[PDB]
Amino acid sequence: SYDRAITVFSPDGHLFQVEYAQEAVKKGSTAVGVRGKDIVVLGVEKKSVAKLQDERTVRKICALDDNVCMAFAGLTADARIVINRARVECQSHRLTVEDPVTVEYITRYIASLKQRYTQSNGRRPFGISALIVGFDFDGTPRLYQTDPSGTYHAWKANAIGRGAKSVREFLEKNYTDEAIETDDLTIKLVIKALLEVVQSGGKNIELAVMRRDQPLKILNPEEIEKYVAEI
Amino acid sequence: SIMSYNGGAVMAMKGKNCVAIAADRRFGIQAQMVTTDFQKIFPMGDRLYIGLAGLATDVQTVAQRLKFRLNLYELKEGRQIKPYTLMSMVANLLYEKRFGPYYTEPVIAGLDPKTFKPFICSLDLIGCPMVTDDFVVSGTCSEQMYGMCESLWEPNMDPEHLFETISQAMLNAVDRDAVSGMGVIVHIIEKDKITTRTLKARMD
Amino acid sequence: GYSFSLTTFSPSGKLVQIEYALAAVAGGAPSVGIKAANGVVLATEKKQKSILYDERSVHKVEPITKHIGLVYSGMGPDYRVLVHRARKLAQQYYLVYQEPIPTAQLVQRVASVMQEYTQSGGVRPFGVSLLICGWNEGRPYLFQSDPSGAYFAWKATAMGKNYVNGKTFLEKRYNEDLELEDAIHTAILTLKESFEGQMTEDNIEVGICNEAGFRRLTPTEVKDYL
Amino acid sequence: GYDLSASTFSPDGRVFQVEYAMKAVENSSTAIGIRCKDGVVFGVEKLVLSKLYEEGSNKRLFNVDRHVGMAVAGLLADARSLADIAREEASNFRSNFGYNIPLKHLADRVAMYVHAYTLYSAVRPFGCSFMLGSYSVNDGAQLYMIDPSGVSYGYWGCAIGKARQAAKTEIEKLQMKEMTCRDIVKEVAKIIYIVHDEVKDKAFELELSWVGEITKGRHEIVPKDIREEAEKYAKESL
Amino acid sequence: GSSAGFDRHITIFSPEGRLYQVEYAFKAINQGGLTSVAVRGKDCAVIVTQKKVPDKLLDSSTVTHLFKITENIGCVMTGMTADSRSQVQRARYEAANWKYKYGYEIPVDMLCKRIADISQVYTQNAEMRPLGCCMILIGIDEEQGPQVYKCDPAGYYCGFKATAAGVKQTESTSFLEKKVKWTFEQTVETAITCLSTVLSIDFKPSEIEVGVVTVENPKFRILSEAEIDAHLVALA
Amino acid sequence: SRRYDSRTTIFSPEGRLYQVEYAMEAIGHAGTCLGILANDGVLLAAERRNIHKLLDEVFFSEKIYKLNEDMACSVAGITSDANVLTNELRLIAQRYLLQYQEPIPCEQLVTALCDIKQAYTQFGGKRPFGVSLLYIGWDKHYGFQLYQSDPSGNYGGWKATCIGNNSAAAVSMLKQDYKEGEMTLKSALALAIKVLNKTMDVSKLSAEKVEIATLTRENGKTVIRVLKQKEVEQLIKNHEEE
Amino acid sequence: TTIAGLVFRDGVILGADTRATNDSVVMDKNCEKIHFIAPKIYCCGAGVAADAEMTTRMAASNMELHSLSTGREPRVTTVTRLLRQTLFRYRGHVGASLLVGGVDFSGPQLYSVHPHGSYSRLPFTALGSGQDAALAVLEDRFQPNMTLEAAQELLVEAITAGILGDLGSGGSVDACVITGTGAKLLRTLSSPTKPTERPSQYYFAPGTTAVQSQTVKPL
Amino acid sequence: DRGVNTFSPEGRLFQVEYAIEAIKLGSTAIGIQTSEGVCLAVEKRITSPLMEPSSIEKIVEIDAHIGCAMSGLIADAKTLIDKARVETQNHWFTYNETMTVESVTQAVSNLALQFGEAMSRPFGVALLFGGVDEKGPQLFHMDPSGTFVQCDARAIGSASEGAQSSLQEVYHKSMTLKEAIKSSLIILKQVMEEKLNATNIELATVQPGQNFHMFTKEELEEVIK
Amino acid sequence: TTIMAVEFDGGVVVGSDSRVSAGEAVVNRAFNKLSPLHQHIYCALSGSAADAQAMADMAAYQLELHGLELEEPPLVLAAANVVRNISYKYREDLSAHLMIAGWDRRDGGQVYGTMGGMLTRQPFAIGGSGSTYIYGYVDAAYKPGMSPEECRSFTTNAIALAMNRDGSSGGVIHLVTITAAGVDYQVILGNELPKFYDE
Ligand SMILES: *[B]([O])([O])[C]([C][C]([C])[C])[N]C(=O)C1=[C]N([C]2[C][C][C][C][C]2)N=N1
Repeated sequence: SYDRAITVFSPDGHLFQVEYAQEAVKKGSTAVGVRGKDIVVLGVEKKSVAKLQDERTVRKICALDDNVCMAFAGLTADARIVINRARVECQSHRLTVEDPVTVEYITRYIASLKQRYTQSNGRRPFGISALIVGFDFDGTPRLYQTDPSGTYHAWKANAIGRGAKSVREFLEKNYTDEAIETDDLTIKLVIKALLEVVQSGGKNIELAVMRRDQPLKILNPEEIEKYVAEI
Repeated sequence: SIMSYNGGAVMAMKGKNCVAIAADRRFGIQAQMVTTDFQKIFPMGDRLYIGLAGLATDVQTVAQRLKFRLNLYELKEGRQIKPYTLMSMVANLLYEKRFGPYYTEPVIAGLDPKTFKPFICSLDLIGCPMVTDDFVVSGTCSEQMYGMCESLWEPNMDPEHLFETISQAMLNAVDRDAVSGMGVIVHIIEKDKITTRTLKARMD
Repeated sequence: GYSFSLTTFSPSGKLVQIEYALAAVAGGAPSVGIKAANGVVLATEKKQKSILYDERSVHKVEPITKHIGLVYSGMGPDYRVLVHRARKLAQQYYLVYQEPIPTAQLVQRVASVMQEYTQSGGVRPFGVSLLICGWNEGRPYLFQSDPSGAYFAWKATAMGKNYVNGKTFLEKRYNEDLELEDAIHTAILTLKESFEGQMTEDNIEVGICNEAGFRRLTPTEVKDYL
Repeated sequence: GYDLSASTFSPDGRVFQVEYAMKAVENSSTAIGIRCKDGVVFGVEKLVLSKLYEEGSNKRLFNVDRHVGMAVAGLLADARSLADIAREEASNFRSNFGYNIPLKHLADRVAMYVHAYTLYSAVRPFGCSFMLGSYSVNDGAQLYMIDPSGVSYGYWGCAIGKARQAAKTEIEKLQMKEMTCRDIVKEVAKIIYIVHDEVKDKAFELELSWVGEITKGRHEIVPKDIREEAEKYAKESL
Repeated sequence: GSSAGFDRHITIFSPEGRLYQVEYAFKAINQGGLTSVAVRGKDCAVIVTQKKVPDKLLDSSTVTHLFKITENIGCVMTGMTADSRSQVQRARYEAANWKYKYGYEIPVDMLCKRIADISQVYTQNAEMRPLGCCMILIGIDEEQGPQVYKCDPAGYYCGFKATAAGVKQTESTSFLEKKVKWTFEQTVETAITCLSTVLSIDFKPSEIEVGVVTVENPKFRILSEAEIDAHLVALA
Repeated sequence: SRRYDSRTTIFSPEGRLYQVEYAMEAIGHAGTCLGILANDGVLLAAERRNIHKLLDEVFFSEKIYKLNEDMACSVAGITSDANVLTNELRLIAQRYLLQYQEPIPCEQLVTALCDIKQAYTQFGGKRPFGVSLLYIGWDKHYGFQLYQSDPSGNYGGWKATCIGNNSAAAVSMLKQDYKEGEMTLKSALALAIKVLNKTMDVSKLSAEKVEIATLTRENGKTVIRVLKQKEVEQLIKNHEEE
Repeated sequence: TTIAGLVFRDGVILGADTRATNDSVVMDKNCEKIHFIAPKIYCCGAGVAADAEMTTRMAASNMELHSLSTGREPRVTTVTRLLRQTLFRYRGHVGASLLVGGVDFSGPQLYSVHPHGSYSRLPFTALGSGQDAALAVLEDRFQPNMTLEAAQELLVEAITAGILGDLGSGGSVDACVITGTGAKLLRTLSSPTKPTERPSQYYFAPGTTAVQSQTVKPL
Repeated sequence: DRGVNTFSPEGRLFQVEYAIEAIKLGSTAIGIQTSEGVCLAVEKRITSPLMEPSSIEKIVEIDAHIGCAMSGLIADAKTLIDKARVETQNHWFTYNETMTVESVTQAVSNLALQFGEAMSRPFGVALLFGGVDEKGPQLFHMDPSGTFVQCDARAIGSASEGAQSSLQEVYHKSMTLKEAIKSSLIILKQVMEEKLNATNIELATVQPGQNFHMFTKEELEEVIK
Repeated sequence: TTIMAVEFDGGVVVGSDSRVSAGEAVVNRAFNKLSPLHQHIYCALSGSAADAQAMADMAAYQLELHGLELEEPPLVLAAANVVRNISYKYREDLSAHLMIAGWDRRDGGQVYGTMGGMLTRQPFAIGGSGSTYIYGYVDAAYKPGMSPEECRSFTTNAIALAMNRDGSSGGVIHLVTITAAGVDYQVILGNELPKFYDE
């Protein structure tokens, strides 16, 4: 059994492997989340828009349960592993607590798993960052963000992946209450933010909105085109 | 006994360049009949069938695990299994559970994939083979089946005569058995075709 | 033991340890395999360092079963490991299916073991290439299994010292209608092209595979062919 | 670097790690063993590195069994571990076969245990050398020495430590074969006083132990009064 | 002579396809400075080895390179002493086990093969080095007669008519090469002569060790100082 | 121990996995593998590397392996590594059938194998498998499908794709010749030949240098067959006239 | 089951009946009970039929490996040691009662091996439910160093006694003659019993059997 | 390259020394223990304006009578925090009583050096344990080396050197909780890069008779004036 | 089964019956219950045939290895200890009493009873089902200072008396005399056994 310590402290007090995992997240596709009144907006750069590709097979936005969705950035293979670990956690929680998990509860589990891979022998840290959204049992909107180190925070609006800083810098000046007033207004803030880094913004951007007691309702090419048209 | 909990009877007969396999269709728990179309004979190749009698749960489990093993074998070897090789495969599977056995006595019937020579055999619950030249029986009414087969079976029977023989053997044998019956299914395996017939039987 | 791999991928996409294992095979004693119409012949050069060695104490051509024979080129002690493992694999197969393992099935299992040593922790790959022959369902087989775990079916082939010339010689001499006796003659001739000085019946080993089974040719028999 | 691991042979066929462990033994103080007609006598020049230490501290003479004594040189912690291994081996033999383990067999077992730490990178070679002395009516007097590589031999006289060469010359002058334990004790004391350095390693304590006909086959520390005569005699000699 | 990475430190293949660590193990056999010679007769096998004991305080009887594996199998070790002892201990165990599970005494060639197979594992696994020794085995086989086998650090083993190991191995091989191309007294004399000629030394009874096995007396036997002297006087 | 550890599963300074990238380099030089999806089936066309005259033919194929009753795959990269993964795929499919008594859906099989590949790149200290695969299959949920997965553990569905030698050039040709939803097996076979002719550098395409397998539905059952020399030879003839 | 063996002047003769029964009903009228272990070593099995079959197959396999490595002919003593060490391990649960016979370098050897792992080397033995009857024939007429034909007749009479006296035995007598030169497996050496000729008979015509459904599938 | 349990020439474990370096990059946390109780104040150090301040938890409850402030790698602290919570509840179950501050700190400290090649490295965090038991208000401090000690006043984190100086110049044995709460906030504001409001800091107290109490926004504003 | 061993000045005499039984049937009427563990060390078997055979083989193996390691002939006490160890460790599973007798250069002729894991050295020992009927006989007939011939005669008589009375004993009498000179085997057939009151 491979028991070599992979993640260790560096002279300046940094965890080299964790910083290298963060570098991998930077090369990942841009993802943007924005909190709304009674719906959460998630925008991911589709990038790979080949004409010989079966689009449905490579979705970045996924469902963790019936009430929680999530987007990721970085190593896509690492992401698929974490998503499936969380799915099992949600099932376990419904069979021992007789109630669906809250947004923070699944974020905590995911963040805790990421932290465990930075202090375990024989393994490298996960090379991804995630944006978790949804609504709690009552009906309040949430937006969390976990990173490779295992730390997570709640946000009003956030971006991850390539050129995350640029989308984050632009998000401060464009996030307000009027902007997230109506459901169709929550889709406007996201797209603009994505447009600051996404090449040929239009058919290179995937979309998804999580409403109240409503399933993963992915938007469609023409649906998104409407907003793009007006803009 | 555990072998009479669900009932059932299976028999295989050798003919001239052909084989026949038959079984009852009753699925019941003790005295109560549940269904009258329970499957006991499973295909294990183009001209190779296996009949399982005994505990219903083990009948399904053995058939499924055997299918799992045979499928992997066919992919790896790139060929159809020989009747005799399947018998060994089944014996190995049953012997693994020497102390905590599957309660089923399988009956194999088929023609070799290259020479089309008829083959029949019967194994016990532990996995001991009994390759014969005439017939093999298994189930709650084995004594009745032996009687019918011993006096009716003839060498070198053609497909039509073989069908009549195995049909009469099973019908009269299951009629003297309380937990076996509710219909009889018969498979006549020839080199060029497989014929499946359901017989008109008593439903009491 | 070490739990990490010793064979890894280099920048250009190669696995140098496997390539180095192939260099050990290439510097080994020459081995030839020829598939005839009714049998297979395995011939190898077995030149001892001196006359002090007892020729009939160790063999290079080994039976795996009654219908399967083996020969190698490369590291002798590594070859012993595989021979023992091949015999074990053949017996396991026989215990389950009650029939002699088909040559192709045995080669696949032996190649799988060799593949394991190119990825498993703390070990180097085997430094040997194998030539496997057999007779299944009224038909002869000839396979080659190398250090990486890859295996090929051949009509005729050569390994070890000067194998490239041996293969070219075989291409201009081998025909599909060849018979075992004729195959044995051209097999010895192939070894003669790369041989040093004086091929006797004590410095070469020959194995044959037909319907009767696989057997190592006796020195008396080899003398007659020479 | 060909000398970083015990599982690495150097180009000229040497295991440098095992040789580095032997250097540690050569830095230690001298211990000698003499086999006579009646038994075996052990003598150690135990250096007193501080006045704060009690007399008898850090002893280098052990009892590994009722009839077996052990004299060590080198890393004391490594040596103590080896003494425990030997004790367990003797006890195990008594349980399995019902009688006192023969010295030669005990020396073989311990040596192979020592040899096991010279083949891998996972462990390092022991940094000590030791002698095994014993006496029984059946076997007579026996004296074996095992070094860090695991090689063990029987001796008539042996010395280990820094002044092993100078001590050996002194031991060769004696005719121990026809001598008895009583007269050999004084000689052992004498040799240790001769090989002891004064300029360096000032202040030492003499440790003596023996096993033979005089102790009825029981290995024990030489009686104080008998050690007094030896110490007296050795002081006058040099 | 090309090298790459850690090929001179662990048992991994070098660019040429060589195992440097195994080659270094062969050089470790010569570190002891001794030479051994084994000769097979018509109905006997003889092993002779150099016996150097210049320490003087050493108990001569405990200094030996001849070992009894079983009642009918003897052997001579050459190379690192501690490595040799463990190999001898392993061989004794292998023989005892074979007898226990198969009901008969292990054939000399089977024992040599078993030891060679254990040695092979060290050349393929990186965590442990090969033993720096060489083992020569002798014994009488019911049908084949007298056997002489030898296995080395590489895991290679073979049967011989006559063989040698150690410092003067090459010259012993040459000397015996001509002779081979014999009664008990002739086989013994041949072995002693080879050793004496390649070492340029007029041997004395306590300077050599002799082990034998014959068809008449299969039990492995060590000659005494008086028995060796008789042969030494007949050679002179 | 630490001195010899090659550290195969660690991040490099720029967040890259060297072993995975080096394994991708090996796959790029291997034989060309192309997959095309049509309306009435799927096909696999792979260039053969074993072309020596003294080689014998006695297997189903060389690079095309049947996985179960409704699925086949093609490999590119280390041959012996592919044998390990192909055997694992067969077991995964049989285990699913034992549990649900139904054939495993195509995408589920690919995902299970990708999980094993991902695991090698994260822990264990072993070198990754140097294989890239193309899957063709039919299931009751999505009908005819085509998938491609690589050493990193990533996979994707495609209408037409290519892996191995000159796959980048093969993909370019496919983009300008593949008609979404207007392709047929006969029309897909011609495109395969066309693409294969360009990527390969040996003038005469040759029937002996390639292997083609098709997957179709016949009378409620999946049929997978490797085209024979005659059929392949005829296809090459068509291209000449084309 | 009646199995028996004797050592004669030049070798070993093994014998068995051919009846296999399920409780009190005859399942197989021609079960082969003498099994090949090696070219010059055979085994007769009594007791639990699946245990005998598996045990002898495992032994033959291990003995073949052994002979491939050593390059020599297997000894009868090795077969007895492998078998008895396996049976003792299972503490009698593997119900294999065997008669092991063979010829090796040391001459002909006969052993009986029992389910718990005990064994005995003897010049004649019998096992199975008909063992007392066969043993009575041997005790009454065995002599040492018999000729091949006298030993064949004696073993046949011993198996025949079990066939006629024990309800668990029947069918034919099979024999295995092993010598230094050859092995003669005489499956069906004697056929002392046979079904009666049968006076009348029964006949079923064309559509005597009423059929409900029918599917034909062509191959 | 060395192993994780390698000693340096000056007698120190490299990894433990590097873990202490990580504590210096963390937010400043202040602990003050007086006769009326213990107060814990930690700088939230919010990186961006879009980040929710409430999601940042540097001060947590271990049990009703024990509070805990963390500094350094926050993700590593969670493992220790949960361990501490489990320890006290296990203690309650077994002995039907509350665990003392010292005992809890001792139990958490015993997990610091448990790493090798199971943790593969030491924790990169420093902890401040404040609570009340039979000995009254108690403040303990634990670092990555597994060393824990009782303290009257202690600062950990990025500006711990500056905070300590102020602390030792303004701390006395008679000072009440109100003074401690005010004093600790005064020092926090002085070493904080950003402006000290009621949303960018965390404060909690534990007094005899009262449970662990995290000050609310309103309560901070009142005290902040 | 009836086994007996007697110590004499310079060696031991060990003997037994030859009957193997399965209920009322005699499965082997000429079985050899005297088994050599080493050149001068023997053991008599009683109880379960499988257990005794397995134990004897395990011990012979352990003693053989031990002898080659120590470079000398094993002591009789060592052989008894090895047998005692195995017998005590597996007392719950084994049903066999392995009586040990032999000669060594240190203690001469020694007889050890090791039934159930308990080791006891005696001048003479008797075991097996048939030994119960000869207790009175051996207690009244045994005399110290008996010669090997007398010991052989004493052993033959006792075994013969037990064979006549005990249903589980019978057949022939196996006899072995062990000394420094070696092992001497002897078989007293049915028609040559001592005769006593029979009708
Ligand atoms: B004696 O009666 O104690 C005798 C001594 C043995 C040979 C060491 N034992 C037996 O008679 C005896 C018989 N059996 C088995 C009975 C069932 C068939 C196999 C033999 N076990 N011990």
